[PDB]
Amino acid sequence: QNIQEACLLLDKKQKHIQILIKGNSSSKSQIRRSSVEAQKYVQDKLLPWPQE
Amino acid sequence: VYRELGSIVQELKESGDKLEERLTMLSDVNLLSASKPRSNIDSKDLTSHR
Repeated sequence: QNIQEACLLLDKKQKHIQILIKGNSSSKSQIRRSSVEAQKYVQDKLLPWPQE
Repeated sequence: VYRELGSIVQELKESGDKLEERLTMLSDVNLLSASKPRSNIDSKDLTSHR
């Protein structure tokens, strides 16, 4: 039973490792998107004010 | 920063608009000094016509 439980325990640790790996890959893409969004805001909304 | 700059532009714009309105008013021909009386009697001068 212990082996089965611990086999299941290992399965849980592996299923979690899979989720974390997927989660960290998504965060990397989100950071890249946030950097572009901030740059786009400065170019489209702030830089045009000095001329006005 | 965007909100603050926006407020300054609005204040300058309102002041600019009000100035243009006043200049337009002051440039009215009827307010401008003693143009040499008109040689012709104005239609509104009923006394001279009479």
